[PDB]
Amino acid sequence: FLGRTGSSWFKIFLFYLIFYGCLAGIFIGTIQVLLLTLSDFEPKYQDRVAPPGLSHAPYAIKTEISFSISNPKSYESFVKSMHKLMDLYNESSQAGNSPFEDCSDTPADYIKRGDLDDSQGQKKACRFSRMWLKNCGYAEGKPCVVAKLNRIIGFYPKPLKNTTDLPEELQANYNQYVLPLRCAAREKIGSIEYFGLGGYAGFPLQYYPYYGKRLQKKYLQPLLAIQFTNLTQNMELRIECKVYGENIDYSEKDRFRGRFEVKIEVKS
Amino acid sequence: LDELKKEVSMDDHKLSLDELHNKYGTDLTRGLTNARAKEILARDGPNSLTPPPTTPEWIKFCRQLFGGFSILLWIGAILCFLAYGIQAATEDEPANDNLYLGVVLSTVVIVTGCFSYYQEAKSSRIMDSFKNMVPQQALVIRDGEKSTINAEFVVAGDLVEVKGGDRIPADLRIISAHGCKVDNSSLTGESEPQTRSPEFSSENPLETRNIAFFSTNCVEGTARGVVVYTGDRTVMGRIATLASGLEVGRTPIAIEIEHFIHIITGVAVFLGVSFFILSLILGYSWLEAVIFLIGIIVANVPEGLLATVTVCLTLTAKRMARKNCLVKNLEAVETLGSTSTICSDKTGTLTQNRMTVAHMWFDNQIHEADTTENQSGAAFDKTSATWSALSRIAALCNRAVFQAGQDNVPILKRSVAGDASESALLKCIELCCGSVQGMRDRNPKIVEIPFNSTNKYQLSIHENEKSSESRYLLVMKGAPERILDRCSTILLNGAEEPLKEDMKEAFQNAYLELGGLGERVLGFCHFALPEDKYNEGYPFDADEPNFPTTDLCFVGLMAMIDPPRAAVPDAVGKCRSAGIKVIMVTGDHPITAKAIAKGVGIISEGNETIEDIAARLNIPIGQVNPRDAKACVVHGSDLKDLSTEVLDDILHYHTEIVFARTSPQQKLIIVEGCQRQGAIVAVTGDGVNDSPALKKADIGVAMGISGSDVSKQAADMILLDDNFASIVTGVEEGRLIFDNLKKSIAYTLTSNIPEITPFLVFIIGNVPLPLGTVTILCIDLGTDMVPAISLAYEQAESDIMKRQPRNPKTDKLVNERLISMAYGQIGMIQALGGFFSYFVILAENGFLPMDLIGKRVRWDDRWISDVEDSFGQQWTYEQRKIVEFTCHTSFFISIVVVQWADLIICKTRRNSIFQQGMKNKILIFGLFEETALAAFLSYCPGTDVALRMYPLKPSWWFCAFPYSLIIFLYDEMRRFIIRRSPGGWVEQETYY
Amino acid sequence: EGPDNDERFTYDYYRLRVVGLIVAAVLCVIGIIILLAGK
Ligand SMILES: *[C@@H]1O[C@H](CO)[C@@H](O[C@@H]2O[C@H](CO)[C@@H](O)[C@H](O)[C@H]2NC(C)=O)[C@H](O)[C@H]1NC(C)=O
Ligand SMILES: CC(C)CCC[C@@H](C)[C@H]1CC[C@H]2[C@@H]3CC=C4C[C@@H](O)CC[C@]4(C)[C@H]3CC[C@]12C
Ligand SMILES: *[C@@H]1O[C@H](CO)[C@@H](O)[C@H](O)[C@H]1NC(C)=O
Ligand SMILES: [K+]
Ligand SMILES: [K+]
Ligand SMILES: [K+]
Ligand SMILES: [Mg+2]
Repeated sequence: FLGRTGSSWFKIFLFYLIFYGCLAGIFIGTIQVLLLTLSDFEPKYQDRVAPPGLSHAPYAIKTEISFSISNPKSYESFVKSMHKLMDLYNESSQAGNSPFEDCSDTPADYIKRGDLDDSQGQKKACRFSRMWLKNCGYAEGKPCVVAKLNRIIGFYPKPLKNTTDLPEELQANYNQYVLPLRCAAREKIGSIEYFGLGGYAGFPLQYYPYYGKRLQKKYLQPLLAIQFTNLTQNMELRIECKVYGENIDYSEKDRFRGRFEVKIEVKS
Repeated sequence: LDELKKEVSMDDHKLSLDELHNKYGTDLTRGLTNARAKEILARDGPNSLTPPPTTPEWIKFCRQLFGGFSILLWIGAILCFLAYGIQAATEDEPANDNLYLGVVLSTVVIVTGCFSYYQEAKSSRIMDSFKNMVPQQALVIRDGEKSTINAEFVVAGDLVEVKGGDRIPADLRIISAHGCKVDNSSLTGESEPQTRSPEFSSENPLETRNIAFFSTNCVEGTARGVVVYTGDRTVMGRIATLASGLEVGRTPIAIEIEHFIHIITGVAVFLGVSFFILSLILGYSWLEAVIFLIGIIVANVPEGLLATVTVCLTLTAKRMARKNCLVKNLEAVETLGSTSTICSDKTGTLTQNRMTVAHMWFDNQIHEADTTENQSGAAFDKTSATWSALSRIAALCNRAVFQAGQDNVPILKRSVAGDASESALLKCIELCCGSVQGMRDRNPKIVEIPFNSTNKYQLSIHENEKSSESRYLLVMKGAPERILDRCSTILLNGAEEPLKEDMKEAFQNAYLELGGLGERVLGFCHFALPEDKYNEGYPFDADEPNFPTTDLCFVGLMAMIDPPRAAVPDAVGKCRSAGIKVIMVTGDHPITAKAIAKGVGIISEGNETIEDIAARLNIPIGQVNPRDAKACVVHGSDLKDLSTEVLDDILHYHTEIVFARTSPQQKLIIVEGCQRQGAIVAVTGDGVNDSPALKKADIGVAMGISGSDVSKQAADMILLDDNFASIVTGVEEGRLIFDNLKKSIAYTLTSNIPEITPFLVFIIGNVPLPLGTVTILCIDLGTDMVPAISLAYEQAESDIMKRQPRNPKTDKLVNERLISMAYGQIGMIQALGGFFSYFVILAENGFLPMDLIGKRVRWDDRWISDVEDSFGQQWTYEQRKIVEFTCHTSFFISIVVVQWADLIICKTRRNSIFQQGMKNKILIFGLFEETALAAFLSYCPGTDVALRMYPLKPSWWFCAFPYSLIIFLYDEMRRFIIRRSPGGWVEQETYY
Repeated sequence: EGPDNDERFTYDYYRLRVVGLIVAAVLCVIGIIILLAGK
């Protein structure tokens, strides 16, 4: 033929069949032992998610949400993702004492449901009403963005203490139980309005620590609705929403490390 | 074009002096007119040689920039700029990826260009050396007056004059001469002075006395002649053009390189476009379809391989430089290993090029002297009183002297003023009797008759050094038979005795044997003149026989020859044991050529020519079956009337071939004949008459000390110490580097698979990219470099000089067996070890292997800063990318770890590491430096930006260890099978 | 610890780099030693 005879062509096939078969069987074996060394409830390493990311619902083309108020299908793209998220926070999804629980309607302290063990059933998560998100189809004019803190197993988000000076200096400082979120731009051509649990501009600490998908399915993380009823129009406004805390940090590279990058433009 | 120049020349030495003048419109006495000479100048053109048109270095450099790998790397470099252009227009990408990768790849092409350019070097100044043989000026007779003119202004027809010490300015017809002798070594390779006279003495113009040639010099006397040829039209000017004009051609090693380039280029374009369409079918945007292709290019092309080859060659050439063997062309480092036929000059190559005493006949006994340079033999006789009598004649009846200031150099190497035979005798006595000058001071010469054409003897009368005599001793030497007709007694073991027919017959026997050995034989005799008949003041007349020259006492015979170099016989046998055919090709006479052939082992004992059979059986040569003769001796005059097909039959039908009295073109023809049969041929030589053959040879080797400038220009290799044993070393080195290149190539190729497979699974699996493009270049250009080079220092696995020369048609540098092992077996194991570490990194950070399938869409989505892992955690864009790049880093390090084992297995093709050992210190160096480089690239701060290399946790380093070990075991088991059964299965499938 | 389990999300990449570079250097020196056993 090309290389060899039929007899040789066969033998080279019988070899590579057994050979690659063995190699596949060995590869799988090493994957088995790897998995055997891992927990079902907690990942081996968590230093790469460490400082929590802050992500929002409006799917930004490039950290930007520009549209026209005087146009219907101009914002119907951002309403798709906005709906996708809030559709999960339905009351019909949170039914019965299992696996949900009514928690303080005001920001409270942490809740420990034991260890990362299966020695108990599904760890009961705090309910969250999308109805706590006042004012927010969504904002056809002047968007109503929804913030979110990235989930990390066993992470206890710790707010800053009012020992020294603060950006939003001491205003509504629920020091003990709220992780604040203050959006900014100089360039003050807007109108910041925050909505959340208990009416506070933060995340209620009663939703922590997260026990993971395996130990807490259907779990709901707290949301923080933000509305920009800015009196300006037809210009790119670089708005940055920042979260503050002891366990919260940022990076010049990762522009989502505990903060937002939104470029709103109501070009109408 | 040069087929005309490969033919024997035609001449006009047969014409009379007068007749020759009519042909050139010339005067025998007055010479040309100033006006007629200038007319002929403009007519024929200058008496000069024009160098052939060369290829500029520009085109030579750029021709390498387009050879398979460079072509693919160019397509990659441009395709980078393509994707970059498409980006800069569509979505403003502030990145530098495609732009920088395009710059990097273009640089890789340029630098790789320098390496191949360095390897494909051609240092040739043939025509320049020939031009150096034309004198600046010549002496001509114009308008009846002699004047010096620019030799280029010399034309056919003018009257030229030459004298001892000057170069022949052009081909001349001798019309007048006085004691003129010439050095024709340019045409023959033999430096013994040849007389020139107006008389025609041979039909063959290269042998007649009435022609003098350009490229030669007058050694003594004076001559006048008419110019018959000028410039390019001279006999050796044509040889110049032939030699300088010959197409170089591709080396065996070069052909091998291009061959695997085709193979690897083939699989590259195959998988390249095979997966380019496979991606579009899967619905991949052309934006991405090209990005994957660039990666495929980089994965398939072994970026550092061609440069490795060059370095391995260079390092092999450095070792040979250290044995006095200079390599002018890097590729010639290997040709000697692939050589199946050596065509060797005799004089100054196989031989020392110096008349040396070989045997002596005295006391009715043949004695042998030591002919070797360094005198590696033993003594023959010292005791016999006869010896001292013969020794005295050899010293006394000798007019040769050592040049001043030689006392530092060895006797046999020092320059001597005199003819070759007298120098030989001088050096013979000086060696075994001490200072000859002393013997010539103790015995003052009073009268002598120098060797005469008519007398055929030379005699001398000396004052006997003996005090009790202080009388007159007569000594003489000459033609053995002439000396015999002048002897009455023979000095036997001390005492004289009558010359009976018995001893006279033993003389003839001794004389015939020595002459049969191709040796020049001389007779020696002396006579103690009677005291009473010769007073202490008796005057001797040299002009008229004033003393007896008959009834003298015969002392002995001495024989001499230009002997082989000490190492030559043994080197010839070694070449022949390695299955290399050795042919002699010489300008010298057949009797001498044949005798040295037997001396060095070109013609082995018992082997006969058709002429030998005929003489032994006493029958006509036509009655001899030529197939009964494995040896042959072909004279150039017969070679001339043979067609190439008939030359091919001679080459095919004889194992032991001697081509004697060959011209320079004839040497070229013999070389081409050998090549025509498909053989790789080496030429060894030292003369300008070797230049065409040396050029045409697959590898020409010139002698460094004895070699002429031309020969060393025409060669690929120079033996700087004239050590012929270096050929044996060269062939051995050549074979070793050929095997080691295979090892180094397999090693380099093996790591291509773990660079290809990640890109494929990226498409078919939709998982995060396991390894990056930049990461690949860190391997092929970084870590694999020193290890790959180090394989050039591997010792032989067996006695390589015991095997036959490779068949260049069947035995390839890269074959299917190499690809099967490197791509199908070992590289495949490396790929898995890479993937394993990849799955380990991701799974330990929260992305278990199961959830990875079909996630790249969301993984690469820059706007999703919340991807969910297996444990329900959310990752931003840059966070997961850090883990991904950490995966690139550990996959990279996994390659390094699996290349550890590969380096050790590529060490040997057959033998076990437990047999070959770990005595390669460069290899071990490679292991340490490779690992140091990898660690540095991972842990050095800032490398995460420039190369996207991230720090690895200690446990990460050990992921591929079980795969590294399986490689070592697998290959060790496999080679154990090879050795345990030379049959073929494992052998014919995987044996590189 | 409980709410004070910050060490769980931390890794000393600084020490690892220091050690990694020490090792790389020493492997580089060791290599020179073995190579220079004859040049
Ligand atoms: C989650 O809540 C949303 C609230 O808008 C539900 O949307 C409803 O969709 C139905 C049918 O398309 C409409 O008739 C209603 O007007 C919507 N709102 C309400 C309050 O009922 C959505 O269907 C819910 N999703 C799930 C899975 O239950
Ligand atoms: C990533 C995976 C799926 C690709 C696997 C590719 C396999 C099938 C390839 C890789 C190397 C290949 C072999 C390389 C060498 C030879 C020897 C030659 O004389 C005949 C073909 C043969 C035997 C090839 C057959 C196919 C082969 C085994
Ligand atoms: C939000 O909606 C409420 C009614 O639910 C209305 O009273 C109020 O004006 C709205 N706020 C703004 C800022 O438009
Ligand atoms: K490669
Ligand atoms: K050559
Ligand atoms: K490679
Ligand atoms: Mg010679």
